Formats: sequence, C-alpha cells, structure tokens
Amino acid sequence: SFIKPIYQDINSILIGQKVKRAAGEPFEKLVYKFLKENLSDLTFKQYEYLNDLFMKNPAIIGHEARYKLFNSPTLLFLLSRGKAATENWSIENLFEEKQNDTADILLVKNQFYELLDVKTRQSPNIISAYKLAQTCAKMIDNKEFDLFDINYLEVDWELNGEDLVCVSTSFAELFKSEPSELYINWAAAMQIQFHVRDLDQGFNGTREEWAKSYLKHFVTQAEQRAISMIDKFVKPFKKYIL
Amino acid sequence: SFIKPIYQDINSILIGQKVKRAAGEPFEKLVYKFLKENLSDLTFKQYEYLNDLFMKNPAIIGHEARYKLFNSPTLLFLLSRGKAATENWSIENLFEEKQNDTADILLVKNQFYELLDVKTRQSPNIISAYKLAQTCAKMIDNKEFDLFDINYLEVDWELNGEDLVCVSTSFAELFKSEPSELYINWAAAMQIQFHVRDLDQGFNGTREEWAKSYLKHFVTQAEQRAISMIDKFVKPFKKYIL
Repeated sequence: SFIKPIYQDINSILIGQKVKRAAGEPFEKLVYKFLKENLSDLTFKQYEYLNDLFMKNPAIIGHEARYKLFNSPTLLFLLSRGKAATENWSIENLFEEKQNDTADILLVKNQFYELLDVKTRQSPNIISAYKLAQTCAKMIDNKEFDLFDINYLEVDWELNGEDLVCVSTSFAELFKSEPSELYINWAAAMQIQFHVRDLDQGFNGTREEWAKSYLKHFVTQAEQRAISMIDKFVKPFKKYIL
Repeated sequence: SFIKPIYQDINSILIGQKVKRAAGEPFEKLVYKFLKENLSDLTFKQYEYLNDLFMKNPAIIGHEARYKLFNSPTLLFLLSRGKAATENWSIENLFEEKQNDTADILLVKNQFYELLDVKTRQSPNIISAYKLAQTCAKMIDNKEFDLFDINYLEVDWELNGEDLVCVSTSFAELFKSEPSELYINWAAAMQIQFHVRDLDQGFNGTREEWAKSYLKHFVTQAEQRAISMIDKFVKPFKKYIL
C-alpha cells in the first residue's frame, strides 16, 4: 500500500476536519488532494487514469487495441469502461467521473496499483461478491498476484447542526482479511458489507491462497443460499400449486 | 375498495397540491385526513387500529388471547405486532407508528379491510414477494378470500426549488393484476417493484385463483433463481477450489 506509510498523517490531519451539510461526503475529496499534493504522480481518479493511458497512446484506436494497453486481463476487468465507450473515447472526448468505477481513488506506481475506496459514516456496500469472485478467477487464470491491492480509508463524522465534524479513521486491506470472514448480503444484491474499522486483517497466506480461499467461501455460500431458496420458497409452497 | 368510489375527488384535490422541501413525502399525510375528514369511522393508521382493537377488549390480556381478537389467521399475520410487543401493550402503553407496518393506511368497514399504501415519485419496493407468498398461503389454508384487499394510491410531484408540486395520480389494486406480471427483484431483497401507474389491472379470476396463480409464479421464479445461482456462482468456479 502507498497511502499507508503516510496514513498516520492523513488520519490526524482529517480526524479534526470540517464540512457543511446516499447523499454525499466531501471527506473523500479531502484525501484526493491530501494525496494529490503530498502524493503527486501516483494519485489518480480512475477515469482520470483511463484518459491518461489512452492519451499516451494516441495512435492506438478501437476498443481491441486500447484494451491491450492495460497489459493485464484482471486490471482490464477491474478498470476498463465497456467496449463502445472505449471505442468512442477520442482525445477530445475524454471519460468523465463515473459512479460505478471500481475505485474511488487509484494510486499507481511502477506497474503496481492500489484500488483505494473511501467510506464515510447498517454496514455499507463495499464490493459485489460476484465481481470479487470474477476478480479472483482472473488473477488465478492469468497468474497475476502482485498487480494490485484493494484498500480502504474510512472516516467518521458527527452532526453538529448544519455541519459535519470528523472524529476518527480506519485503514484496512481487503487482501489481508481472511476470506471466510467476508460477509455477503445476498438480499442486498449480493453486496459484501462491513465497516472498515471492523474489517479483519489477520490473513497470512499468499495472495493466490487468498483468491482460492475467497472462491471456496463464495461458492459454498452461493451454493447453500440456492439450496436455502429451494427449501424456503419452493418446497413449502408446492402443495398449493400442484 | 373504499377510497376508489371517491378516488376521483382525492385525485383532483391533490393533483395541484403543495409542500416544502428515502427522505419523505408529506403527500401521504394529505390522504389520511382527506380520508379522515371525508371518511371518518373507516380510516385508520395500522398501529392506531391495533390500539383501538385492544382498547375495546381491556379484559383481554397476554399475546395469545389478544391474537384471537383478530379472528383471522391472515389478518393477524398481516396486521399484528410480534408476541412480546403484543404481550407488553397495556392501555397506557400504546403502540406507536412503525416503519415496517404492512399498510401506510388502513380502511376498515363491516369486517372488511383495505391495506392501502401510498407511494410518491427505478421502481420503488412495494411488497416482499415472500410475505406475499405467505399471505396467499394463509388465505388458502384458512379459506379467507373476502377479508381484505391491498390497494395503492400514487402521487407525482415536480421540484420547484425548495418546494414540491403534485402533478397527477394513480390508483391500482394488487389483486386485480395478473400475478405473473408482478416483477420480483431478487437482488433487491426479493422485493416486488412497480410504479402504481404501470401496475396491471386485467386479472379476472376469483381471489383464490389469484392466490394460487401468485404462488405458482413465485415458486417458479424462486426455483429458476436458485438454479441460476448454481449455474452462475457455483459451477463456473469449482475448477478453482477442487
């Protein structure tokens, strides 16, 4: 992680911040520059990183050719916009900040990436368990276990009228938590939920072992959920429709 | 339906309403009285109806005995608070408006009930497909097909600054729509979603046929969803964990 070595700073620097009145939390914008100024050259908005990548290869046109510029099936999966959007990008028609972008902030340095998200506070949705499964399958399929990390920076606030004051922080690393500990809210569109402060950080196996372990946990959960749907929503009601 | 015979009124009376700044829509409070004044004796807030029912039988204590006051397994299922809460109610410790109450407004008259909800405007959540299934199973199990109806009153608005102006209305009746037409958003916690204006009203079979038909539609959907979970989330990932 990059933001970690200096996390101490950001933490104390924000723990006593300010701001006026889903919804939104400007606290995120506070880390972009906190890392924009202090961490120039590394910090990037995902869409910003995408424009930068295509701008550096202007002779490269069409989605297929631009997709290769990622030099990584997983990274492509994690960061790329769809085909049409990629095809339509044109130097003077740049990508704009998007809502569904994998990472709120992207830190790149020497071929290594850090998908950093920022949460602010019913645990919030962090990542689709299925997209996390597809991500692990790509890592394993392409043997890419040192390409990126998905980290999180949390910040708490207190309502002081028409204002919002920061109270503390939390920094966690998805790939440092035991996969089986990840809670999946199936009803909530299969979204994994957890407060960063409560996230676990005890994992000790290799990255690849984290991918298999998460997959094992995902498959098992999906499997029992489906059998559970049959037992609760199907079998008890047959006597009414047969 | 009760509110229908006069729906014409409410519609025109509200289609040009007013209001200042989830969230909330006071438009609902506008129908309670619209029906409170004009429809006195019938109109009820669910919790209000519950207090009224227990107050009329003060000699009746304990959850078991109070539960019988409903004289209807389905109605009990649809309207009652849990056992502890029912046990703890005490004439001077009345129920208060609750968020999860089945109906936003309840219209009662001569043993007949009208669970009326009010929506205001991604289709909004209307009713858990599972609770709707449990409701149909109770109707059939107890042969209660003329006890209640679940209707809806919709109202549209336009943002005129720090204000909200009503534009039109929509009135629909759940049991008048073909069951198979009901859309179930499994990812969205199995909630059924649909705008009242777009709701269907072509059903023509008996109420009981509506209960079986909904059940058939529910079971089939649940069943294919579970098989779908296996095919997408289980089988494609086995090769990674075996």
